[PDB]
Amino acid sequence: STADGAQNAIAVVDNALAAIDAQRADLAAVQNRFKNTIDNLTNISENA
Amino acid sequence: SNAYETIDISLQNASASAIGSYQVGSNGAGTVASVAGTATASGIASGT
Repeated sequence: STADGAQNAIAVVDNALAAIDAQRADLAAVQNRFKNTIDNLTNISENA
Repeated sequence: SNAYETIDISLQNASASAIGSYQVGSNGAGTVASVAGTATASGIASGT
């Protein structure tokens, strides 16, 4: 409403989006690891 | 785009019959003066 909000909400959402996008980057690393792993596993399976 | 980054304004409190000359000027607040608007023997004295 009056004094707190206009600035406190930004103070929240800054680190909020920071942590959310950090989790997104963690998931991105996980899935890049997964894609490299599935390529490696397919190659090893074909050689086997 | 940052918190508490604002621009202030000093708009007048009121343009009603309360604005005017914020001024007594002489000899009219509380008690009259001793030399100003008064016959004296020595006159205006030194000081600041």
